[PDB]
Amino acid sequence: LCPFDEVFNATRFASVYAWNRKRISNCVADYSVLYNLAPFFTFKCYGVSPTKLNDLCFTNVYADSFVIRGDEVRQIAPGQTGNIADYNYKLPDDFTGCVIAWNSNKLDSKVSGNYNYLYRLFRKSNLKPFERDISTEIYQAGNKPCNGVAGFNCYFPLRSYSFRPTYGVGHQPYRVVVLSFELLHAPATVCGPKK
Amino acid sequence: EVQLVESGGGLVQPGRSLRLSCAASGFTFDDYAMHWVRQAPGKGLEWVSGITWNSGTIGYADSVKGRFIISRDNAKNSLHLQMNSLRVEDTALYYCAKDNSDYSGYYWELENYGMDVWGQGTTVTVSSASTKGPSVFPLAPLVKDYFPEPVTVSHTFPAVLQSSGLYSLSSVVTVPSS
Amino acid sequence: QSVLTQPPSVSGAPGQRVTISCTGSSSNIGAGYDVHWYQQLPGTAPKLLIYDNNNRPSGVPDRFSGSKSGTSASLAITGLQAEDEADYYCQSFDSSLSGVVFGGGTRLTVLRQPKAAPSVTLFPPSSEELQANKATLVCLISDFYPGAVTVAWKADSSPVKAGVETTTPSKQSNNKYAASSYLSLTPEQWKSHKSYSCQVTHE
Ligand SMILES: *[C@@H]1O[C@H](CO)[C@@H](O)[C@H](O)[C@H]1NC(C)=O
Repeated sequence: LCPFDEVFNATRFASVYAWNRKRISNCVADYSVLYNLAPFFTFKCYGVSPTKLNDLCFTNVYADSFVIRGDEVRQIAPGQTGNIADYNYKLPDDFTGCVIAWNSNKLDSKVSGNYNYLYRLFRKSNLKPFERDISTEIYQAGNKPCNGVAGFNCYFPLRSYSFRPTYGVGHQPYRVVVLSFELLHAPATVCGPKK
Repeated sequence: EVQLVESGGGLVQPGRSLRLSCAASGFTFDDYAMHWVRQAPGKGLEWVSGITWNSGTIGYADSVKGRFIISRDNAKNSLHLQMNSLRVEDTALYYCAKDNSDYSGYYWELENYGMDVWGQGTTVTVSSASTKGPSVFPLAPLVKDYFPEPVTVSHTFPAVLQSSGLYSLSSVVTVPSS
Repeated sequence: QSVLTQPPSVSGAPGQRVTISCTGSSSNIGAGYDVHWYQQLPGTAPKLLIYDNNNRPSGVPDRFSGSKSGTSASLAITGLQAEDEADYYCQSFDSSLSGVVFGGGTRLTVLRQPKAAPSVTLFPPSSEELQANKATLVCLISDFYPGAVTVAWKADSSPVKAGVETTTPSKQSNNKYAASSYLSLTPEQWKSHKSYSCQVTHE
């Protein structure tokens, strides 16, 4: 029985720049448990029908989890632009899979956790699909070398969401789980109960 | 056998930056929370930060919040700590440490963190101080403000590391008073 | 200061039973988080000694035990052996800070001999150092046992915490302990106030 519960119901979630990836393999996947009672639950699939998942079989499945702003839940989709799509988490234009998200204001908006969720704001190039940049090197904005310290035209690349419960929904923290269904010319190891 | 080897320490001046790393060996890295714990010379253990099995930052010691950044890399079995705007009181031995429990944890449960395996520490020193000679004064029956250590005297006490980041110690002879 | 509170020093003779207390708050121990205990030697990395409030890691003898109640936890050592001399740290989680929290640490001395007493010798500022920029009073502490010593200065029966630095207890070539305390002043301060005192507190 695949460990979706651990993934979706983790106590903490990763920052978007250091998004987590969990291989799901050699297991039976009850996709009917993919739900919760958080306020703005979304479940969006691309090139695949979620009503067929439990009659489908895959080589492997990956669950990518992270937290972003509500504003940005739209950037987690094929062919999107913006800070998150460009510098933090990128799906390919050809993406097949599902993006599951929900409002997590009740957990991720405490002051004590103000630095727990970060995002990359400056970067030399855009990330290719499914790349992860967890580097913390000063970003040279211009001509002069930075010599390891932040200053004029030299920025620390990561900024903090600093979530607060009093903010508008669009600024509140949302937990996101991205499911990629790998399909190789190899034996299936992840099947729904019906298959 | 579990092995945790810190690296990235060294001497650094206030305001500069440093990235520590910990190579994890001998266990399923991504089943466990990882922790950074630091210990200033002759003081107690202070938790710096920690990160869950799914790369979820737990928190930060309020003395480093905003300046340090934890991150893990589950493909390279690695733990990291970016340290920015280093202060003198950030000087310490920094331990990597594996969490005792492989329990996944869920949001409606109380977290439980404890570290069953520790690495040896990478030393981090934050100091403004260049080499400086001592200026000594009446001593036996004071060698002050020097760097680096050691200093020779021919009962000589171990030195204090002062505000200046420079050392000071005293030797004393107890002699017949005639 | 640590959020969990621990006695700086405990001591007993071989064979006796000693305990170490660890008190917390509504936020951490009284909130229901487990409490863990660690054991460290000078120059050594820590070692897990008790987890989940009363479980002994394999290889920790049954003469260590742990308990947690309300806002407090306690480590008990019943057959005290010279080997047990080490620093012990309790540890828990604090939901107010969303972080792991360590206690201040406890120096446990297994008494070999009766307590020794500190010899304290204070020195004024030197004449040729008041001719220079500064003034520094030296208070050197030798031959005490156990190795727990708190130094406090007083300027005209008043507390002083502006300019002092104290050393950690060092072993001698003897198995007794030493410590230095240095109080920095200006030549003004040294005659502005009248009489300075070095106060040493030991077991
Ligand atoms: C998350 O836990 C709740 C239990 O309240 C359960 O109903 C839900 O289905 C869990 N999620 C998964 C994916 O198993």
